[PDB]
Amino acid sequence: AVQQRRSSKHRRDKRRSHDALTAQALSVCQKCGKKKLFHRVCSCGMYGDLRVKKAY
Amino acid sequence: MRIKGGKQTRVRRKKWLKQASGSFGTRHASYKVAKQTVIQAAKYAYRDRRNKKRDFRSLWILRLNAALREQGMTYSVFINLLKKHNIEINRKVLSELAIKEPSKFNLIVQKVKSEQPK
Amino acid sequence: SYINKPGKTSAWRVMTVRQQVSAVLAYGKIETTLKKAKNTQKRLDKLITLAKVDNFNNRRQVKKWLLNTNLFDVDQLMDHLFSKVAPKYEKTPGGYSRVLKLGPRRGDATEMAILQLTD
Amino acid sequence: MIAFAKQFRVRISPQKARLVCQLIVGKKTADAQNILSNTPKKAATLIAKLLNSAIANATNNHGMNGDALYVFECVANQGPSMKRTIPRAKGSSNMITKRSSNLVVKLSDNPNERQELIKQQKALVKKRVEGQQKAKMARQKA
RNA sequence: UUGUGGUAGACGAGCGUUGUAUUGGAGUUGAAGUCAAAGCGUGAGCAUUGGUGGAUCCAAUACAAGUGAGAAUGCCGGCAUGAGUAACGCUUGGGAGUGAGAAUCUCCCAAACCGAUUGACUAAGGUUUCCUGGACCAGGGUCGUCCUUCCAGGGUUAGUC
RNA sequence: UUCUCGCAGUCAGACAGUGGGGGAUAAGCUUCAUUGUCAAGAGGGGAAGAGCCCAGAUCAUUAAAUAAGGUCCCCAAAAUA
RNA sequence: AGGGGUGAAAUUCCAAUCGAAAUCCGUGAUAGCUGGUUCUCGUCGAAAUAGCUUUAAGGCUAGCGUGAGAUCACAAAUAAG
RNA sequence: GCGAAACAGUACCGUGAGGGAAAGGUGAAAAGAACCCAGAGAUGGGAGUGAAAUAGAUUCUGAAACCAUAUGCCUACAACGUGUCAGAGCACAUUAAUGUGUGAUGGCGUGCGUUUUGAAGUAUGAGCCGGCGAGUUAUGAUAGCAAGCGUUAGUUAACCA
RNA sequence: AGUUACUAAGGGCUUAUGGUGGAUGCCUUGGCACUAAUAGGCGAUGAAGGACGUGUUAACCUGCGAUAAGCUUC
Ligand SMILES: [Mg+2]
Ligand SMILES: [Mg+2]
Ligand SMILES: [Mg+2]
Ligand SMILES: [Mg+2]
Ligand SMILES: [Mg+2]
Ligand SMILES: [Mg+2]
Ligand SMILES: [Mg+2]
Ligand SMILES: [Mg+2]
Ligand SMILES: [Mg+2]
Ligand SMILES: [Mg+2]
Ligand SMILES: [Mg+2]
Ligand SMILES: [Mg+2]
Ligand SMILES: [Mg+2]
Ligand SMILES: [Mg+2]
Ligand SMILES: [Mg+2]
Ligand SMILES: [Mg+2]
Ligand SMILES: [Mg+2]
Ligand SMILES: [Mg+2]
Ligand SMILES: [Mg+2]
Ligand SMILES: [Mg+2]
Ligand SMILES: [Mg+2]
Ligand SMILES: [Mg+2]
Ligand SMILES: [Mg+2]
Ligand SMILES: [Mg+2]
Ligand SMILES: [Mg+2]
Ligand SMILES: [Mg+2]
Ligand SMILES: [Mg+2]
Ligand SMILES: [Mg+2]
Ligand SMILES: [Mg+2]
Ligand SMILES: [Mg+2]
Ligand SMILES: [Mg+2]
Ligand SMILES: [Mg+2]
Ligand SMILES: [Mg+2]
Ligand SMILES: [Mg+2]
Ligand SMILES: [Mg+2]
Ligand SMILES: [Mg+2]
Ligand SMILES: [Mg+2]
Ligand SMILES: [Mg+2]
Ligand SMILES: [Mg+2]
Ligand SMILES: [Mg+2]
Ligand SMILES: [Mg+2]
Ligand SMILES: [Mg+2]
Ligand SMILES: [Mg+2]
Ligand SMILES: [Mg+2]
Ligand SMILES: [Mg+2]
Ligand SMILES: [Mg+2]
Ligand SMILES: [Mg+2]
Ligand SMILES: [Mg+2]
Ligand SMILES: [Mg+2]
Ligand SMILES: [Mg+2]
Ligand SMILES: [Mg+2]
Ligand SMILES: [Mg+2]
Ligand SMILES: [Mg+2]
Ligand SMILES: [Mg+2]
Ligand SMILES: [Mg+2]
Ligand SMILES: [Mg+2]
Ligand SMILES: [Mg+2]
Ligand SMILES: [Mg+2]
Ligand SMILES: [Mg+2]
Ligand SMILES: [Mg+2]
Ligand SMILES: [Mg+2]
Ligand SMILES: [Mg+2]
Ligand SMILES: [Mg+2]
Ligand SMILES: [Mg+2]
Ligand SMILES: [Mg+2]
Ligand SMILES: [Mg+2]
Ligand SMILES: [Mg+2]
Ligand SMILES: [Mg+2]
Ligand SMILES: [Zn+2]
Repeated sequence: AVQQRRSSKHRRDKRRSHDALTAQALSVCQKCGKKKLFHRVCSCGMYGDLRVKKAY
Repeated sequence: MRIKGGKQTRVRRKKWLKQASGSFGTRHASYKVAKQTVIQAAKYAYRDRRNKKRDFRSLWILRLNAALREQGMTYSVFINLLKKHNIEINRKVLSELAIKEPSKFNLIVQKVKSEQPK
Repeated sequence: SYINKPGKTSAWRVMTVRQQVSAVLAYGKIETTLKKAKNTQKRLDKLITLAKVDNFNNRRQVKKWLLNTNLFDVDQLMDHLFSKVAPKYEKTPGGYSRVLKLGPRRGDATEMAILQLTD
Repeated sequence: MIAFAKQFRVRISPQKARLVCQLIVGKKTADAQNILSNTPKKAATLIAKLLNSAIANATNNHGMNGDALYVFECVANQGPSMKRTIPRAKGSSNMITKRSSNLVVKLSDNPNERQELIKQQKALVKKRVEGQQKAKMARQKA
């Protein structure tokens, strides 16, 4: 099955109206200050007060 | 002598495009759809000039008919009285009087009501 | 559609768990996908609690899970588990391992996870 | 006062880049960098480089404060495409169009920067009308 | 005064493009082109101003035409729609390292398939695809620091095959 | 609308009324004669309709009188007996 | 080796093509058959009928259109007898 | 315009005979951007040369379709060939014109060519944009219009200068 | 109880700008058709057309032929 009529440039944007992106929640590390996405280990391997991995 | 087309097609095409300004999407972008819409719009404009002449008469008749029913007289008899009294006034100006000059419109109805025809 | 790939069979899943648990017992940290770490954690905890008595029956039970690694063999991993790792968790009521989430991979955007032995 | 940075023939498609560019328009400098550094998209480590270069040449070349910069407009214009032949079934063939995007990021220090652009457009229109009036005066003079 | 709907069709009057011949005129103080604007005509059409542009062009009277594009499942080039959709064409986990960036590159340990074969020697064909170092324009259906891709250098030794 | 000369296009028609043939006094059937419309003709009535009725659009006017048709509301316009 | 070959025979095969390969040439073959044919305004404006036709989707002549000229009444139309 | 303005009978297609493309323009002069900043680098932003760098090697001019950004207006009870005639409110000010941009709402409204008795067509042709694309030439005949020469008229063809 | 605005996920119109694209305009070491002359052939003393090789010079093109990007004479 294929479109018997061409879809205009307006129906295309109406369908894409729901294709927008969402900003992931971010927080501040408590030992170095750089922003990291929430509930994940920072770049220093320091999650909370626990040294997870060696520094980058 | 190889005559080459340029600025001839584009000018006459852009005229049609300019006329079809304010249309929905491709109806103002592409020359072909723009040309069809302008021709159709010209037909509509022609037909609605005639239809405007008739529709505004109908609206004046409606307003005049209403203005008379408040006083107990009907449109069908008001025009007859107007003719017998020789008074010649457009329904447009008569409706304009009944909306703008209630006292003078009431004066015309009073004379046509009872005064001797001619 | 035919000639499809074998797939994530049950045997493949058991072997995957075996390899990760052997490595996490050998080194002490594993950087894997989150959904694979959340499945290896169960087997890791089960192995550690069963290796708390150190009888020959428990060695036979563990040997059905351990695999050869670079830092230890299948026989020296046994000595490391029963003499170094497991005796440390002698009165801990479960939860010897922790899984924490790292960032998404550059080529997959899948959520990584580090599985470690919780001291 | 707009500072800007450009990148021609970026491998990312404009469709998949506008989705990321709309996440930073109107945002402050530090917050825009923070948002773009933790988004799992391919067109995030390329807009980040362009944004950083734009900040550098705004606070070094054009002499801007640096604590008032906001992303004025970040867009991904359509770039030149590349045509390849994908071999189909039963002897047929199709055309693969590798799409490229021309990325441009622009930041300003004044939060009323649109007004000046409208002002320049108005000035151009006024000069046209002024020329017409002077020509009319000359026509009547003769 | 009588008229002026109109297809096939007949007749008459004009517009526009390119060039040539005679006259005159404009142009780096900005020509053609090209875009925009709230102009002029009964119609083909014609001006004014401003931006861009950088060297030719305009008016009149005649003459000669490859002289007028909306349609030919018309030809060529570009760009949409379908749609970020179908598809990405039989093979896993981890440790260490390089690197600006690693599921994809190097090493190691396993793991899974082939094992009258995915093993080894050659004929035919292919014609440098072979080895080393470097690179990541393009190609690799993803990625790539890597490649049978690209660059530079090198490589094939017969009295008995 | 006769005569002479130049240039054509047309040779698939349709429906309505009237008089008939074929059909079954069936066909939005088929074949004729005649009056009209459409073809090549918009407008008003028929709710919507190529052919039925009123008529023939040079352009503009938010002027007036009318044809067929109609006057509770949609939708302009009526009352008496 | 092609108005030829081969065929334990099916119109099989003869470079993904075979009621007779592929390519170039005569060649811009022919087509009463489809499709297309490009600026404007003004005046006028049809026919889908008759005869002939190896003719019926075509053609010729007549009929109907248009341009020019002639015929003024004895020509042609509209009413009455 | 020769298929071929460039290294064209090339690239490429086919076993072969054979078939057969596209692609030109920086600036007067490379004076082709030293140097600084971000970046791994290409590159970009400054600086510099230049009359011009929005002439930067992507190199004369740069149209439309197409893709994005924004001032102003409208749009989430609404039956839509998307326009037309009326019409509030909103926002501006012009080729000064009973001005321009949008259009809450009311009346009316089934595209363009083709071929048909008859097409909104459940017949047909076009996805959109731009370029190209179809009544000619040579030799004769007839007719209309006009000019030259004329009542023993009129006019030359080949050829020669 | 009654009449009421702000919403714009998105879209529409006008105008302005940016990007892909190479239409239009100007030009050309290139083609086409001819005019006036010249000439109408080369080859066993090795032809036309090719292969290979030749640099102080990467490849390609052109020139040349072991006398090889040139040798002698006027
Ligand atoms: Mg849009
Ligand atoms: Mg969607
Ligand atoms: Mg054209
Ligand atoms: Mg099994
Ligand atoms: Mg194949
Ligand atoms: Mg496509
Ligand atoms: Mg007429
Ligand atoms: Mg001229
Ligand atoms: Mg100009
Ligand atoms: Mg032509
Ligand atoms: Mg397509
Ligand atoms: Mg798409
Ligand atoms: Mg779908
Ligand atoms: Mg799906
Ligand atoms: Mg899928
Ligand atoms: Mg595969
Ligand atoms: Mg796999
Ligand atoms: Mg096996
Ligand atoms: Mg083998
Ligand atoms: Mg090779
Ligand atoms: Mg190698
Ligand atoms: Mg290498
Ligand atoms: Mg790739
Ligand atoms: Mg030997
Ligand atoms: Mg008949
Ligand atoms: Mg008949
Ligand atoms: Mg009948
Ligand atoms: Mg009968
Ligand atoms: Mg009958
Ligand atoms: Mg019938
Ligand atoms: Mg017809
Ligand atoms: Mg009618
Ligand atoms: Mg009706
Ligand atoms: Mg008339
Ligand atoms: Mg009346
Ligand atoms: Mg009546
Ligand atoms: Mg009423
Ligand atoms: Mg024969
Ligand atoms: Mg048979
Ligand atoms: Mg075969
Ligand atoms: Mg032909
Ligand atoms: Mg024939
Ligand atoms: Mg007439
Ligand atoms: Mg008739
Ligand atoms: Mg008849
Ligand atoms: Mg026939
Ligand atoms: Mg005839
Ligand atoms: Mg070949
Ligand atoms: Mg620059
Ligand atoms: Mg370009
Ligand atoms: Mg340019
Ligand atoms: Mg609403
Ligand atoms: Mg409701
Ligand atoms: Mg309805
Ligand atoms: Mg409506
Ligand atoms: Mg409306
Ligand atoms: Mg409608
Ligand atoms: Mg036409
Ligand atoms: Mg038909
Ligand atoms: Mg039919
Ligand atoms: Mg329909
Ligand atoms: Mg059909
Ligand atoms: Mg047909
Ligand atoms: Mg179609
Ligand atoms: Mg076209
Ligand atoms: Mg003559
Ligand atoms: Mg939005
Ligand atoms: Mg919008
Ligand atoms: Zn940290």
